[PDB]
Amino acid sequence: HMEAQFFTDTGQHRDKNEDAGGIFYNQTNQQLLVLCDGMGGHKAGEVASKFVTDELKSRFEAENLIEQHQAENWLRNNIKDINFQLYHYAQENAEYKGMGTTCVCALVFEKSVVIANVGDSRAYVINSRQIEQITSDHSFVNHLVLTGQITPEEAFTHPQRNIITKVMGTDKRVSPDLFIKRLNFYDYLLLNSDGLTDYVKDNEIKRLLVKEGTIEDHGDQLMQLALDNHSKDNVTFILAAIE
Ligand SMILES: [Mg+2]
Ligand SMILES: [Mg+2]
Ligand SMILES: [Mn+2]
Ligand SMILES: [Mn+2]
Ligand SMILES: [Mn+2]
Ligand SMILES: [Mn+2]
Repeated sequence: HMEAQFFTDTGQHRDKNEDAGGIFYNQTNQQLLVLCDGMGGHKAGEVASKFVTDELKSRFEAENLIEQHQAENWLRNNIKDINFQLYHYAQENAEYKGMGTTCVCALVFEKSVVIANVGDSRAYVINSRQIEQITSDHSFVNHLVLTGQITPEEAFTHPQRNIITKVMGTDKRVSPDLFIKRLNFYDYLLLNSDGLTDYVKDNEIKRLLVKEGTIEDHGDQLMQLALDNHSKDNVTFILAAIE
């Protein structure tokens, strides 16, 4: 397990905190990091994000041992099952119909992490020289950037810049992206909701983390930075020190 801490803030302009997440432990004290961004533009985003977080917590705490070679399959199969359960929960309740959430999560191992991603929450590794975004945003503007219809700078001003193209809960099927990243020579793992990186640039995160300070020091500084940049969203992240 890593030294890790969860940080969240409703922010200024939101009725609810619809982000969710946590740091969970199974029966042999292996660590799972979870972050979910419930959709603000649909009903009941906090129900969706807390549903997925609660399911991952309960499923993981029920396990004895998931070794590294088992982890991609465990994450893929549980995300698909949770997506299925969330979809039908929303379909059975008119006040929840259409709800959904992103999810980024990470199973921690000695020298590596296994990450699953659905949506436009992110995972990064950071060291003194670089910050690498491991995940790829499932967002409509990322689609527009990859098809070369807009530049990445326009994405910050585009009228549909909040639309996401893969989400938990809105269809009975989902296909998460899985990543395996070696941790050697990195200093930090960061999982975050778009409330952070829609407003704080990658080099700003790197500059903050490369200074001395504890995980709690850095996370409070990073939250204050997102707020100083006038984030209009819930802001959530897990910061973990590699080691
Ligand atoms: Mg809402
Ligand atoms: Mg280093
Ligand atoms: Mn949200
Ligand atoms: Mn977004
Ligand atoms: Mn958000
Ligand atoms: Mn530091």
